[PDB]
Amino acid sequence: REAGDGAE
Amino acid sequence: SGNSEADRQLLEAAKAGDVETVKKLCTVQSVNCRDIEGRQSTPLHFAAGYNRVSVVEYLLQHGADVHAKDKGGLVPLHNACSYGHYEVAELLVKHGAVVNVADLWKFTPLHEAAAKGKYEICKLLLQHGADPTKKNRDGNTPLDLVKDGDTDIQDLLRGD
Ligand SMILES: *Cn1cc(CCCc2cn(C*)nn2)nn1
Repeated sequence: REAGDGAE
Repeated sequence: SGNSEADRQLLEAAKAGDVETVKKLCTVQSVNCRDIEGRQSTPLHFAAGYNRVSVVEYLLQHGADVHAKDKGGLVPLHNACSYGHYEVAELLVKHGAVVNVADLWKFTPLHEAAAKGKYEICKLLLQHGADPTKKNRDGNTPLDLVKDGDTDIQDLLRGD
């Protein structure tokens, strides 16, 4: 399950 | 094409948080365009994931689609919750985002916020009826995804 676009 | 380069620059501006460039380039064609070479994200997905509050606010006021799904079924609210961006999550909910939306794996925004341990986002989602007992396709509820070490969030999701 790959992450959506963004960053913490 | 004219539209394709402009779409690209708009997606880039949304990721970068450059609201003046976003305003310059936002058209009916571009506002909900998809990032065809990536994961089919819209400008709003990018603005949400990268914590670009002013851009989110601009996009929401100019017709951006809060319900748009990326190739994995993620909506912008999922990106906000998985990356821990509270103001964005709040804005999206205030503009009609459905807190119980599920991606292709049946993960909801609360599964994401619970795993990340973000108190204020978990509270926002719970106050708008997010279900802490909903199983994803691993059989895990959002309460199950709370890190075992994270007692404060466990308590919050238990509710009652
Ligand atoms: C699914 N997924 C990917 C990531 C991190 C991707 C790289 C990154 C982005 N930002 C701000 N910091 N690191 N998390 N979840």
